[PDB]
This record gives sequence, C-alpha cells and structure tokens, in this order.
Amino acid sequence: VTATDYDTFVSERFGSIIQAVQTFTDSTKPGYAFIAAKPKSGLYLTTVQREDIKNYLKDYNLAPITPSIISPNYLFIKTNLKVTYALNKLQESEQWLEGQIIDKIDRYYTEDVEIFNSSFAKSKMLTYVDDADHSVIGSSATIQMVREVQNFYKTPEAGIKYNNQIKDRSMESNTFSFNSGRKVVNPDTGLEEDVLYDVRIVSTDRDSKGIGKVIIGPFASGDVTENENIQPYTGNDFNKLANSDGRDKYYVIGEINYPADVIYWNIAKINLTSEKFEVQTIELYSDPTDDVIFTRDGSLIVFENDLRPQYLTIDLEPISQLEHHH
Amino acid sequence: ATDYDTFVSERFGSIIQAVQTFTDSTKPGYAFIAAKPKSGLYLTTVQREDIKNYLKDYNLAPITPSIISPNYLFIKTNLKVTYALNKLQESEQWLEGQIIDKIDRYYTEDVEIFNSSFAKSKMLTYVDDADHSVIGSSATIQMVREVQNFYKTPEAGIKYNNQIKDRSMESNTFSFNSGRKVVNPDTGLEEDVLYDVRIVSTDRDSKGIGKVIIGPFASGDVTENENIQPYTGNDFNKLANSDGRDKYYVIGEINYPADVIYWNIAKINLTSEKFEVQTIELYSDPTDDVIFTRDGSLIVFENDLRPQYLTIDLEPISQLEHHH
Repeated sequence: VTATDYDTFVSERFGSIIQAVQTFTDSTKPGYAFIAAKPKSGLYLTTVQREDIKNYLKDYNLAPITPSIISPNYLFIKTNLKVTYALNKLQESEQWLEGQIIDKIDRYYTEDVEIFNSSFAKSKMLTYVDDADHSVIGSSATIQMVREVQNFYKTPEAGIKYNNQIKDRSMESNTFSFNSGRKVVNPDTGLEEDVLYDVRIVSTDRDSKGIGKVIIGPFASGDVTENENIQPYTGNDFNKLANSDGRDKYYVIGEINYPADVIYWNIAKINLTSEKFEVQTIELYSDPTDDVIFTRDGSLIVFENDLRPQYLTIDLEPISQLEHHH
Repeated sequence: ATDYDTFVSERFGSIIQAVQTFTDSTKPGYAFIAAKPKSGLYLTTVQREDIKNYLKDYNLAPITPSIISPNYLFIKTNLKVTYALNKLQESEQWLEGQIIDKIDRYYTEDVEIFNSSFAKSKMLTYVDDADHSVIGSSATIQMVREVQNFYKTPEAGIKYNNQIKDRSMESNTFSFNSGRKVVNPDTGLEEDVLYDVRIVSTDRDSKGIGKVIIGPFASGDVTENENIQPYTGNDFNKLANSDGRDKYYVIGEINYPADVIYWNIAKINLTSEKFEVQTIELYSDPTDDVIFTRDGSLIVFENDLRPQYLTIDLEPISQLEHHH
C-alpha cells in the first residue's frame, strides 16, 4: 500500500518507458488510487488509450481499492517571450538563435521543472534564456497557465484546479464555434446552412467571498432560450470578446472558487446540446499571481515545444551597436 | 572618450570609477568629461578643481574640457521576491540585505559603465542568485531622471535615451505659492497658501506628440488671456486632492518617438520665485525591460543613498494553498 510503495512498484515493473510516478488519492473519489505517469518521452501514455496503460491496470497484489492509471494533469505555460540582442554580437541567424534559446528553455524545464511536486519560475527560466549568447542583452515574458480540457461541454464532477492562484477575470478559454440553428445568405450564395459565431468561456471578478461566475458568450437575442433560470448575465464584470458579428449576451454556467482553486461549468445549465458546438477539447488560460507556479498532485509543469509549439512565441529584437571607436 | 578619459583614469583611479568624454551637438566648441566617483555619486568641487588642474599639467591654453558629474538615469525598482520558509535560516531583514547586495554587484559589474545597459531580466537572475532559497522573483521598473532645474528644461531638452509609455512622464510634487492670505490665529495672522503641483505628460497625438502639462490650480492665481487657457483633455493623470482644484495648464511638449521633453513654466507667467523648490525628479515607465545609455548618461544603483528607488516585497512560502 502507500502511494510511495506503489510509485516504486511501477518505477520497476515498467521502469523502462516511464519517467515519473505520482500516486495520489482523490478525496472526492474514494477506493480509487490514482497513478500519474509521465511517458519519459512524449505526453500521454497510450494516447492510443491504454494499450500500454491497461497494462499497469494488470498489476495486482492486495486491497479493496482499485488502481486508475491516468496520464498526468498537465499545467502548460503560454509564454510570450520577447528576447532582445545586439545586431553585431550575433553571427548566425535569428532562426539559428531561436533554436538556441528554446534549447535552453528546454534545459531549464527538464532539469528543474518537469518533475512531480516540482515548480516553475519565470524569473528563473528567463535567466536560462538570457544565457544563450554573448548577446542576448535581456528578455521579457508574459505567461499564462494553460489547462487542456477534454469535453468542453462540462468540467469534471469535482471541478478543475490549477494548483495555483489566478487573478480576477484571468480565466478564459480559446474560442470555438457555436452553430446557431438559424440560416442566412450573402454574396449570391444561398442559405449557407446555419449561422455560426465564435463563442467562449470566461470568468468574472470574484464576489465578496472569493467567487465569480463562469460565463459563456456572446449570443443572439438570440440563439439561447431564456427561462426563470436561464437569463443573460446581469452585468459588466469581465472580459467580452470582439463582436465583429455585433453580438453580446452572455450566460452564467458555473463558477470559480478563487481561494479554493476550483472551476466548474456545465453547458447543460443553459440548454445547449454539444451538437451545437464544433469542438471537443478546449484550452483554459488564466494568468497567475504567482511569480512561482506549483505543480502538485498528479499535476506536472511540462515544456513540449515540438508537440506543443502553440505555447511559445518568441519575438526577437535586434539592437544597434554602441561605441565602436577607441 | 578614452583618449583623454583613460589618462585621467590613471592619475585618479582611486576615486573616479567611470570617465568618458563627449560633445554636445549644439554647445559647439565644448568638450565635457562625465566622471562618477567610485565613492558614491558626485565628485566634490575640490576633487573637481584638482582634476581640472591637470589640464594645465598637459599644456593646453584653449578653454579645456569641463569635468562634470554624469547624467544619471535611475531605475525605480519595485522588486518582489518569493522564498521558501523551510530553506531560509536568518531574518527577512537579513535576506533583503543579501539580495540588495546582489543587485549592486550586478550594477557595478555589468551596468555602471558608459553606454552599457540595464536589463531587468539579468538583475532578477542576480536576485534569484542571492540565496539557495530564493525560489523566484518578479519586478517592475520606472525611469528616473533627476532634474537640475524645475522651471524650464535645458535649452535643448531632456531625454531618457529610452522609449516611455503614454501619460507615463510625471514629476513629483512641489509647492506652488498662490499669494493669498489665509488669516489663521493658529499660526499668527497670515500664512501664504501653498498647494502641491506636479508636471505630467499626456497621450501621443496623430503624429507621436504629447503635451507637457502642469498640475492643479484655483482659477484666480493663474492669469488667463485668450491663448493661455486651462488645458482640457483628460488624456493624462490628475492627482489626489482635498481642495477644489482641477485647472491644469500647458507648457512644453513630449516628442514620444524622438524622446525629447521641453517645457518652460514661463509659458504661463509664473516666475521661479513662485515655487518653493529648485530641483525635481521626473519618472516614466519604459516601453521595454532593457534600458540604454548614450552620451554622458550613466545608469546606476546607489542604494544606501537613493534607497527610495528600491522596494522589496518578500513572500514566504511553505506548502501551500496560497501566495496571494
């Protein structure tokens, strides 16, 4: 028993295609012993869905509790890097240089951060970035935590957490398409099926107890049917998106507990069927109050640029030389 | 630069830590040498007359190089370091000391030098480096140019050698003296009412230009004739009041892209006499986190003597539902 004993158990019987193990138990889900497992190479163990994992299921000794071999709950860092260097000090291209900083940003992660109950610090990685040339003068960054959400429709039973604290309104997802039942025409073309607009999930400033709503919109006046319950969110209090289509009526569908660090929603709370949504997986961005981001239970801060390039933009800036004369 | 600076840097290496020459495009004919005491900030007028009197040593009859103290750019740093409770042995008061040293060691080595530059990203890695227990830091900077005369910018202008943001330029506050009597038996029979005032900049125009406007007044004590009339824009930062004061006026102007700042209080009929200061400090947010020096400007951390330009917030961590 004991998660620690189990972590080993697997750092042996598998200690081949596995880099790390976190055996934690969830207080919401009794009798279930959860086993986080980093593939040591990629991201998901049997993304093929357990052709390998299921194998770990197939390891049994004692107890009335049952294993649930999962892939680690990944925290991502959407970094907007802005390194600046000296035109002259540089001998190879900006292209070769990028491939030089991300070689470092990786060295940091995989040595200090990509570990269980281990953490990430922006200041500490920007030291690694700075440390890629004779110049390279300095560097800026703007990060957000990312949680990848399977089934956009609704969060888990027990909500999703970051293992970190975010700021008011900080929480927002990427946009996805909502197929309004309605139909419209332009450019000599026809019905064009059903009108679609870009819609998304955002949080609101916390109330006097640490608790804002999780709202979704915009909409039409519209494509969502209003009840005694279902009513457009009452007031400004968050981040609205570009109505290049003019729209705006958002609806409440959950809440963030900022202090408790839990976020729940369920689109079924209004009456939209997942059919009315193109997507399956979405991204949930928030920006921390943390100058240090903590991983934790089954959570793991990882940097996989190749397979997750989207989570890193590098904007370089070249600089004129100074005094060359003496 | 070094052609004559170096020498000097030999006969005086025991004081001066930074020497460079330059001309002023404009003050044609004049060559100045900025020098920073290793021992602080401003060389003393005796230290300065000695050093000037080696100019005779090396024979030159023409008026020959003015020695002078460097044009300092200061970084008002608002630092935040979060550290691990377990791994920190001594006092918080100690830790600060330990890092406020690191900052200086970075400044002395990589920054306090002519045309070398300050990189917030670097000094933070110095901060990180100060203890084995300093998990991670963050930081917010401002630029401080310390103005010799508040009343009017130099003939030419004042510049940061760096890009600031909109409304960003703002001096501190200085007492303006209206001229009215207060009639208060508390302190006799007459105090001469004097309310604070500052000089801020407004938003870039179509074309890159802002207006350098000057803090709140009470209608009467500034005379307006058509031309010189209250500024109206709300495109700047107004200040905390307790008084009925909301009349700001326009002098000079900021050329944001060419960073030049000229103003002249005279543009409103207010003699120096009217203000009880002679020196001020101009702040402003950089655009970037890498800031630069140029002709005779020097960036410097002199913290036991400019302590007002650093503040440290620590955040002790354990494990852990919370660090703000």
